[PDB]
Amino acid sequence: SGAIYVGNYRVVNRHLATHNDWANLVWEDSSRDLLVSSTTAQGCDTIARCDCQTGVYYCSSRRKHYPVSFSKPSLIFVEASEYYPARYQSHLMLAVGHSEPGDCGGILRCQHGVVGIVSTGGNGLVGFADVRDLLWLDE
Ligand SMILES: NC(=O)[C@H]1CCCN(C(=O)Nc2ccccc2F)C1
Ligand SMILES: [Zn+2]
Repeated sequence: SGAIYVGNYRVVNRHLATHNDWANLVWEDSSRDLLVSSTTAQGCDTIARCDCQTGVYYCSSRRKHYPVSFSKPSLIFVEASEYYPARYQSHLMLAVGHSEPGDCGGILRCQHGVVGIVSTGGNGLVGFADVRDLLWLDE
């Protein structure tokens, strides 16, 4: 679990979104595993606007933050789950690191702010849904 709170927006993994998220829906994209909902309270997270490929992510299954080198956002095949059939997920970045399903939602941050959130993993890899191209999150 985990979310990004920026301005009047809440960013979560689409496969983990609540009834409240869907009733206050702003935008959702199955191919990216992202959903953004509106909030009443104001968010203070800073979204990074950069091409960084190094950062730090939070891994809930280990109660630790890990430094990672990650790939540029791209289409990556993702195995079928209870939430999606097998498909290409777009805007995904991989890194070598520990992840378990419950780790989705953990933030990845670089020096410039929030990069994205854990969305996939397994086999010693961790995949992150990029949020840096979503320029409208800021205003
Ligand atoms: N974005 C997706 O399609 C994910 C939906 C939930 C399930 N997905 C997934 O990768 N599970 C998983 C398994 C082992 C280690 C880490 C993991 F995140 C895929
Ligand atoms: Zn950066």
